[PDB]
Amino acid sequence: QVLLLPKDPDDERNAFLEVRAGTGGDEAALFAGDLFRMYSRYAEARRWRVEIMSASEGEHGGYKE
RNA sequence: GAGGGCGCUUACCACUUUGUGAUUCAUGACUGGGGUGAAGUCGUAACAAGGUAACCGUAGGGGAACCUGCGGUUGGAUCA
Ligand SMILES: [Mg+2]
Ligand SMILES: [Mg+2]
Ligand SMILES: [Mg+2]
Ligand SMILES: [Mg+2]
Ligand SMILES: [Mg+2]
Ligand SMILES: [Mg+2]
Repeated sequence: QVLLLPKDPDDERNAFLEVRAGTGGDEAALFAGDLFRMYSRYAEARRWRVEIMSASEGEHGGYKE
Protein backbone atom coordinates (compact mmCIF):
# COMPACT_ATOMS: atom_id res chain seq x y z
CA GLN A 1 0.00 0.00 0.00
CA VAL A 2 3.06 2.25 -0.33
CA LEU A 3 2.24 5.20 -2.57
CA LEU A 4 5.40 6.81 -3.98
CA LEU A 5 7.48 4.28 -5.86
CA PRO A 6 8.33 5.89 -9.24
CA LYS A 7 10.01 9.12 -10.30
CA ASP A 8 8.49 11.77 -12.57
CA PRO A 9 10.42 14.15 -14.83
CA ASP A 10 8.66 17.24 -16.29
CA ASP A 11 6.22 16.91 -13.41
CA GLU A 12 6.88 20.23 -11.67
CA ARG A 13 7.44 22.29 -14.81
CA ASN A 14 5.09 25.03 -15.93
CA ALA A 15 2.48 24.29 -18.57
CA PHE A 16 1.31 25.81 -21.82
CA LEU A 17 -2.44 25.29 -21.60
CA GLU A 18 -3.84 25.60 -25.12
CA VAL A 19 -7.60 25.54 -25.73
CA ARG A 20 -9.06 25.32 -29.23
CA ALA A 21 -12.57 25.20 -30.62
CA GLY A 22 -13.86 21.88 -31.92
CA THR A 23 -17.13 21.07 -33.64
CA GLY A 24 -19.57 23.93 -33.27
CA GLY A 25 -17.72 26.82 -34.75
CA ASP A 26 -19.05 29.91 -33.02
CA GLU A 27 -20.38 27.89 -30.08
CA ALA A 28 -17.38 25.60 -29.78
CA ALA A 29 -15.47 28.87 -29.51
CA LEU A 30 -17.96 29.86 -26.81
CA PHE A 31 -17.44 26.82 -24.61
CA ALA A 32 -13.69 27.35 -25.04
CA GLY A 33 -14.18 30.56 -23.07
CA ASP A 34 -15.59 28.36 -20.30
CA LEU A 35 -12.76 25.84 -20.22
CA PHE A 36 -10.30 28.69 -19.93
CA ARG A 37 -12.49 30.03 -17.13
CA MET A 38 -12.37 26.52 -15.64
CA TYR A 39 -8.58 26.30 -15.39
CA SER A 40 -7.80 29.97 -14.77
CA ARG A 41 -10.09 29.81 -11.73
CA TYR A 42 -8.51 26.51 -10.73
CA ALA A 43 -5.04 28.02 -10.98
CA GLU A 44 -6.13 30.77 -8.57
CA ALA A 45 -7.30 28.23 -6.00
CA ARG A 46 -3.66 27.19 -5.67
CA ARG A 47 -1.87 30.44 -6.54
CA TRP A 48 -0.53 30.10 -10.08
CA ARG A 49 0.04 32.69 -12.81
CA VAL A 50 -2.15 32.59 -15.89
CA GLU A 51 -0.44 34.39 -18.78
CA ILE A 52 -2.62 34.87 -21.86
CA MET A 53 0.01 34.84 -24.59
CA SER A 54 -2.15 34.43 -27.70
CA ALA A 55 -5.94 34.57 -27.86
CA SER A 56 -8.25 34.98 -30.86
CA GLU A 57 -11.83 35.54 -29.82
CA GLY A 58 -14.99 34.05 -31.23
CA GLU A 59 -17.66 35.98 -33.08
CA HIS A 60 -20.38 35.79 -30.43
CA GLY A 61 -17.87 35.68 -27.58
CA GLY A 62 -15.44 33.28 -25.99
CA TYR A 63 -12.18 32.15 -27.58
CA LYS A 64 -11.47 30.43 -30.87
CA GLU A 65 -7.88 29.93 -29.72
C1' G B 1 23.22 -51.67 -116.89
C1' A B 2 18.46 -49.82 -114.90
C1' G B 3 17.23 -48.49 -110.12
C1' G B 4 17.87 -47.68 -104.78
C1' G B 5 20.60 -45.93 -100.46
C1' C B 6 24.46 -42.51 -98.11
C1' G B 7 26.61 -37.86 -98.89
C1' C B 8 26.22 -33.03 -101.08
C1' U B 9 23.06 -29.14 -102.86
C1' U B 10 18.87 -25.93 -103.48
C1' A B 11 13.53 -24.51 -102.19
C1' C B 12 9.67 -23.92 -98.30
C1' C B 13 10.33 -23.40 -93.08
C1' A B 14 10.40 -23.29 -86.79
C1' C B 15 14.21 -21.41 -83.05
C1' U B 16 16.79 -17.02 -82.66
C1' U B 17 18.71 -11.97 -83.75
C1' U B 18 18.59 -6.64 -85.58
C1' G B 19 15.91 -1.82 -86.94
C1' U B 20 11.58 0.98 -86.24
C1' G B 21 6.46 1.88 -85.35
C1' A B 22 1.67 1.08 -83.19
C1' U B 23 -1.01 -0.22 -78.92
C1' U B 24 -2.37 -1.56 -73.89
C1' C B 25 -1.25 -1.98 -68.65
C1' A B 26 1.80 -0.50 -64.53
C1' U B 27 4.40 3.77 -62.84
C1' G B 28 6.46 9.08 -62.42
C1' A B 29 8.84 14.79 -59.62
C1' C B 30 4.74 17.82 -60.44
C1' U B 31 0.20 19.94 -61.91
C1' G B 32 -5.12 20.82 -63.81
C1' G B 33 -9.57 20.22 -62.11
C1' G B 34 -13.64 16.80 -59.63
C1' G B 35 -16.21 14.57 -55.43
C1' U B 36 -17.27 13.98 -50.12
C1' G B 37 -16.91 17.28 -44.87
C1' A B 38 -22.64 17.68 -38.36
C1' A B 39 -16.89 23.25 -37.22
C1' G B 40 -12.86 27.57 -40.16
C1' U B 41 -11.59 32.14 -43.00
C1' C B 42 -13.54 35.99 -47.16
C1' G B 43 -17.79 37.57 -49.09
C1' U B 44 -23.56 37.36 -50.56
C1' A B 45 -23.97 35.50 -56.59
C1' A B 46 -29.04 32.87 -56.80
C1' C B 47 -34.49 31.94 -54.84
C1' A B 48 -39.34 37.89 -53.01
C1' A B 49 -38.62 43.28 -58.06
C1' G B 50 -33.26 38.50 -53.56
C1' G B 51 -32.51 44.63 -52.97
C1' U B 52 -28.56 45.68 -60.29
C1' A B 53 -35.24 41.00 -62.99
C1' A B 54 -32.82 36.15 -63.76
C1' C B 55 -30.71 33.24 -67.59
C1' C B 56 -28.53 31.53 -72.61
C1' G B 57 -24.46 32.45 -76.49
C1' U B 58 -19.96 34.99 -76.64
C1' A B 59 -16.11 38.36 -75.26
C1' G B 60 -13.17 41.04 -71.87
C1' G B 61 -11.93 41.62 -66.67
C1' G B 62 -11.50 40.33 -61.51
C1' G B 63 -9.45 37.03 -54.56
C1' A B 64 -13.97 34.47 -55.14
C1' A B 65 -18.99 33.81 -55.93
C1' C B 66 -19.10 37.34 -60.64
C1' C B 67 -19.27 41.86 -63.33
C1' U B 68 -19.65 44.41 -67.77
C1' G B 69 -20.41 44.86 -73.35
C1' C B 70 -23.52 43.16 -77.74
C1' G B 71 -27.64 40.05 -79.32
C1' G B 72 -31.55 36.80 -77.54
C1' U B 73 -35.29 34.51 -74.34
C1' U B 74 -39.77 34.87 -70.26
C1' G B 75 -38.78 30.00 -67.41
C1' G B 76 -39.55 38.20 -64.61
C1' A B 77 -42.14 41.52 -61.21
C1' U B 78 -44.96 46.07 -60.48
C1' C B 79 -48.40 48.81 -64.23
C1' A B 80 -53.19 51.55 -59.63
MG1 LIG C 1 -28.07 38.65 -53.74
MG1 LIG D 1 -26.30 44.67 -53.82
MG1 LIG E 1 -30.29 40.83 -58.72
MG1 LIG F 1 -26.64 40.08 -60.45
MG1 LIG G 1 -35.79 36.75 -61.15
MG1 LIG H 1 -15.96 45.61 -65.21
